[PDB]
Amino acid sequence: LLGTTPISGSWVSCFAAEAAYEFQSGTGEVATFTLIEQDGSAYVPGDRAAPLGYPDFSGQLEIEVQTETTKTGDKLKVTTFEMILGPTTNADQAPYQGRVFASVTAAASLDLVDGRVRAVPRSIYGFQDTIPEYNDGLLVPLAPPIGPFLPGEVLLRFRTYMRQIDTADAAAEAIDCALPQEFVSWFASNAFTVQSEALLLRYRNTLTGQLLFECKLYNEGYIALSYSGSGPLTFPTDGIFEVVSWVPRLYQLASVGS
Amino acid sequence: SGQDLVPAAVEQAVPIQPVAGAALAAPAAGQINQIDPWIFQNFVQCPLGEFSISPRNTPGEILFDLALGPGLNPYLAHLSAMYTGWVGNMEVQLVLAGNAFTAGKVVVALVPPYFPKGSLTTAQITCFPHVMCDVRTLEPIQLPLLDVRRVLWHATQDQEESMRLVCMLYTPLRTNSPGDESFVVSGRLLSKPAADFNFVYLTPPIERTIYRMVDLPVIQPRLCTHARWPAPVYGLLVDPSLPSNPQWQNGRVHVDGTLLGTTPISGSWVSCFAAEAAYEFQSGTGEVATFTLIEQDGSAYVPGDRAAPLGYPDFSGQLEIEVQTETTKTGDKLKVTTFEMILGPTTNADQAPYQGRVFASVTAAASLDLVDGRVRAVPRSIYGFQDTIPEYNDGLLVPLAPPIGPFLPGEVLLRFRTYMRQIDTADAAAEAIDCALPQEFVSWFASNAFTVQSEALLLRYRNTLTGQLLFECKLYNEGYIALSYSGSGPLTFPTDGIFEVVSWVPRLYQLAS
Amino acid sequence: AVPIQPVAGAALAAPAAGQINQIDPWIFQNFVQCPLGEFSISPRNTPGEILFDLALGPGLNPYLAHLSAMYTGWVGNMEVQLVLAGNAFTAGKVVVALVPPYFPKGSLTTAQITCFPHVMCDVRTLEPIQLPLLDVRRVLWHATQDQEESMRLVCMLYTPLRTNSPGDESFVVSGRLLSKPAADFNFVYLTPPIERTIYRMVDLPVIQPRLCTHARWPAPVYGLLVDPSLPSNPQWQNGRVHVDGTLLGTTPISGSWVSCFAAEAAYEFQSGTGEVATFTLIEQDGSAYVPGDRAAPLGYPDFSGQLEIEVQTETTKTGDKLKVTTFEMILGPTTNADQAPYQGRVFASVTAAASLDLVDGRVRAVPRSIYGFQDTIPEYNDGLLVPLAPPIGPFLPGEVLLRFRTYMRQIDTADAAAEAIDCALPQEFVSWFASNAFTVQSEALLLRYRNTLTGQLLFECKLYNEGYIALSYSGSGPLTFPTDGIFEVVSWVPRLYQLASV
Ligand SMILES: C[C@H](CCC(=O)NCCS(=O)(=O)O)[C@H]1CC[C@H]2[C@@H]3[C@H](O)C[C@@H]4C[C@H](O)CC[C@]4(C)[C@H]3C[C@H](O)[C@]12C
Ligand SMILES: C[C@H](CCC(=O)NCCS(=O)(=O)O)[C@H]1CC[C@H]2[C@@H]3[C@H](O)C[C@@H]4C[C@H](O)CC[C@]4(C)[C@H]3C[C@H](O)[C@]12C
Ligand SMILES: C[C@H](CCC(=O)NCCS(=O)(=O)O)[C@H]1CC[C@H]2[C@@H]3[C@H](O)C[C@@H]4C[C@H](O)CC[C@]4(C)[C@H]3C[C@H](O)[C@]12C
Repeated sequence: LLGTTPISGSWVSCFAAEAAYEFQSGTGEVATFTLIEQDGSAYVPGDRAAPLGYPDFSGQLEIEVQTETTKTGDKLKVTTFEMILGPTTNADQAPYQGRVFASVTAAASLDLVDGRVRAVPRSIYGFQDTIPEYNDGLLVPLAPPIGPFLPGEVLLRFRTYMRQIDTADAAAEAIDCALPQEFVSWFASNAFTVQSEALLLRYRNTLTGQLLFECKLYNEGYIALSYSGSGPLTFPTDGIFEVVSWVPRLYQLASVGS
Repeated sequence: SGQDLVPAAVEQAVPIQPVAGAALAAPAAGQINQIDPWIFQNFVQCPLGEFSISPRNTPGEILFDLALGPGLNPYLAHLSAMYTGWVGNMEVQLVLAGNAFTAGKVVVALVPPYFPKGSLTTAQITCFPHVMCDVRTLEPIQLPLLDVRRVLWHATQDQEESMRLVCMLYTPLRTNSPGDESFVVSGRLLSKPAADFNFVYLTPPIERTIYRMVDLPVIQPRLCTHARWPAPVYGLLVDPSLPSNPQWQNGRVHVDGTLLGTTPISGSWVSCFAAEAAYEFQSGTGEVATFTLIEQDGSAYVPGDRAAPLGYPDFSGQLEIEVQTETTKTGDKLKVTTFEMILGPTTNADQAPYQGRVFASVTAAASLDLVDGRVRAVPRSIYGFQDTIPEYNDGLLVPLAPPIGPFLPGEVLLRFRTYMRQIDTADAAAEAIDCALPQEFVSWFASNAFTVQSEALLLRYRNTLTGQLLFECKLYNEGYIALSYSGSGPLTFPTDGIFEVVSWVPRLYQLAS
Repeated sequence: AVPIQPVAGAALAAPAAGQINQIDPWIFQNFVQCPLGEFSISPRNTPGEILFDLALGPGLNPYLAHLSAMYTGWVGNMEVQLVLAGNAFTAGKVVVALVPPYFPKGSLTTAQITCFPHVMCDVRTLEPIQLPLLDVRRVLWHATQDQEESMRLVCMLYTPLRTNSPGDESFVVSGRLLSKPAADFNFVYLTPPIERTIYRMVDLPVIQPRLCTHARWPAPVYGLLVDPSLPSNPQWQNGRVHVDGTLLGTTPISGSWVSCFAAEAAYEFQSGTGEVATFTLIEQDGSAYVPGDRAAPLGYPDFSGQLEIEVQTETTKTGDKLKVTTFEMILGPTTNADQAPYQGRVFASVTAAASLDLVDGRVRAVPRSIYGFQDTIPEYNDGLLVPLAPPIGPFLPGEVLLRFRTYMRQIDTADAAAEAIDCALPQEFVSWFASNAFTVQSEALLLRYRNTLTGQLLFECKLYNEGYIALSYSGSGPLTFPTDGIFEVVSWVPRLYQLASV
């Protein structure tokens, strides 16, 4: 694995922490989360830039927590909070160090206990694909950029649409990844060798055996595709990638036609 | 060492002539094909080569039943991906060397081809060339396995009619030993090709063959995801004071790949659904969001052999969810909301997800108008969790997946436990939902579609920090795991070690407690 | 017996070695025991257990492990024999297989052990199973001073053990492996004998613990004891070392560096609670300190409380020049402290009423006492990262740490009972293990506390190769031992080796 990538498809873009609740009447509940590993183990700062699975996109984030309270009429409850992932140039958030601050718009002083929590993404405001604040203002270790490519190759992107709080626009907030789950698992479960610099995949539709395209899965876990067009070009998502061979770095893919 | 046992069951003159191996199929294949002369030199244990005779077995039970083939050798089951054909005999050793106090006899027959499969009672297993061997014999019992065949060679695809080798518990197993324990003689099977075994026609070596015993992922069962609720796994355990044969619907998959009921492959469909919404505001219950259900990948839902779309919450309770709805108010456009739909009958209902329609509702003061669209609802909380099947059709029967069973006397179910977010106004403990196999194994069997051999797989559970085998469980070919446990208090296991298959075992295989 | 060709030993390696050196012919006579070549099969074991796994070399024989410091190489086979201790009423098998000198690693299931050239031994055999251990190799000879890949013997429990058992013990079937050189073992080239070899067993200092020095607080050691009540898995940062000679965390070589720091004097007066000095930490040897792997400079205290360094104060005020004042330092969080030794800055505060005209220079600090001492990690950073040594574990079921308690100078206002700090290894072992740099063989030593005057054991403890001692205790009351004995290494054991209850 590289960066903060988890194995489970359920560790993604969430954290687990030992919460601490204090400004109980200024703005609401300002919770400080001492992050640990989601499997329960204690987080120790090494070469990953955050716990395993921590959200690496920038923007405000909503999280669902479990809140053991003390008031009569309710013992447990799910609570929404406010997370500030983006840089913002003023934020006491240091996921690399192990402390993360979230807040609630609350006029009262709903008091909770300091038990453990498994937070969950709910909705992102002002989404933006760029490295969030990992330290408070300082540099961290993190995975290298996704490159390089031969002259003529673009990056094949997998595209999913998220939940977004939006005041004006009404379009879908597309986020893009290199490999989906079931590919990050199925790696790191059976450990393959490499024997060369890329894999020549062959995407073809399971009906009629039509050949959609032919891509290079570079050994760093991302797919390049020799596309010389200008705008986007979407493919159907009901085919099956099939490994054809290992190809050197210089191999020249057949162009795809927009 | 003592010789109050049976010296050797030296293979009686079984009434059978010698059978030709590769000398008949040699002028009919267009290749000269030989296999390593060192594979014929040692007896290695079969892939299906592990059985056990307990005293709870009755005369007539079939201990092992293995057709002559290349599936009788780990060496030749691997070499038989490159070839299309085989011929020849095999030599099988049978290792039962039970205690000095046990008593009983097994009888190993030589069933010819085309003999109807099925019952094979104890009165008729002796009419075949057989060997009656005591379960105390010290030295292994070499017994042949001839290639009686109608044709020149067999194709390496199991639809062949080939000579079986059935073993049957002839007299029951008892023990003289004066103390409070009946030993469980556990035999093994070793095999090696005879002098003229031979494969036929080199072909491309494909991994997805009828051999190639099941593999499991090397991932700890605490990094795995759950198959009934979107969360990690927080500990596997065995509990005898629970519903023993439950009728869950998610995370239930055969070993040969075919999913069962409402189970998805993707781990983000579980407990979620995708529908087309219609919101209607009421002065009472607030909105009444009618959802017409489609599949989570886009295709429409036609009610067939599944009691609900793939991934519908298969339990009963009060599920509060999250949908991104578009409003008509000016100032904001997109908003994630929280409706609250029932699943338990609650003495009154209107939803029938078998027909493709559910009814959520939220209580709000204003006449909250929303842009009627299509949404993906994911769970957020559960209030009053009940581990029972909901009403998929209103009160009508639905096509369901069978309840998880049956187990041998003594075998409890191994449950993977995870805690869901709950709304308890008085209770303070944790609600726990249990699955049979995590979603990481359902996504692993769907993608490989193995060829199950008999009825179940031995497993282990190897610790990863100490290399210590904690227990051996039995994965039944219907995708659940039974382990022997006679205790009363719920026993819990470390969640670090990884599983690992061992062999195929029949249903009668008695485990170690 | 076994399906292997005969493997040429010293006849393939002869035309390319300067010499082929013979061995005393009385060494090919005795079967001497192999280190780690012992097991025990209880009736609770599942088939698949790996009972032993040992690699052909000269480390299997005490004669050859010692002869193999005079030479450069070796070649040839060995003869091993497995003895099993079971009567006529047991039942179970054990498969002994010859694993080639590659074939990487992992859980060998019992399906796969029968695929090597093997031997399947019933538990109730009489005479010892003899089997070869051939030298399959890619090269002509082997080098004695460099562990390489050679043929293994792996033993596995094939079918489980079926016996009766009275009430205690539970009838384990024991087994022991004993080896000797085959007729064509040879060493290669006579060199001058070296002492820092790799088949050199871990020896311990002959020093009673009462004469030792503590590792976390600079004082003598006043009592070694077990105590199932305290935190069973602490995370101390001083007195951590690896038996292979690697210092873990902020453990220093010397005992003068313990609970101490050499700092930069940055003095300035303030009219609040007194004088406050900010210290820019450095390594006490005088080398420039940079934030690295350790959670603090080497030796910085690892407890939590109110510590009071002394000085290096040069006062230019007339009357006196060099004095010894007592500062004060807070180690616990207290929710108001800029305590970050990690980055190289600490805050010290003395309660003075006037200005102390102190020159800025280079000081070093000595603890005086502690107020409110808690066995808990201090603030190496404010609330931030700390790359630190892991906790001290894990232990088997029913094993508790063996602590070397000393008593530190307590400033108290409510009682007088002396408080006990404690470490896992006195500061003599931390220097011994680093100065020798042994070679860890398996997983855990097997010490033996004896009395030098009387000559009788006190207990059998277990030094894990991670630098702490465990001990199989059953009861619950703190049981204190005499502090006048000697630790004696017996042999290497596995992790799962079960001690004798103290
Ligand atoms: C209050 C938690 C129950 C909620 C939950 O488990 N998942 C909700 C997310 S989702 O909507 O189902 O997607 C409990 C159940 C299991 C707990 C965890 C488990 O106790 C394991 C670790 C270890 C420590 O207890 C503390 C952190 C922890 C990680 C715990 C956090 C938290 O106390 C958890 C997560
Ligand atoms: C409701 C979706 C937009 C909001 C969103 O991105 N997420 C909401 C919850 S989640 O984060 O997806 O978990 C919309 C945008 C993308 C849509 C999907 C896409 O249009 C693809 C297919 C198209 C089919 O006609 C309908 C189902 C569908 C599978 C759509 C379902 C659903 O209407 C989706 C998912
Ligand atoms: C302030 C030091 C005097 C010794 C002292 O104050 N106490 C010793 C006992 S205790 O621990 O305080 O308990 C002086 C005398 C020896 C000096 C050191 C020595 O001169 C060695 C190096 C020399 C470098 O030029 C500067 C740093 C240094 C490391 C010096 C630091 C500091 O000036 C020291 C340490």
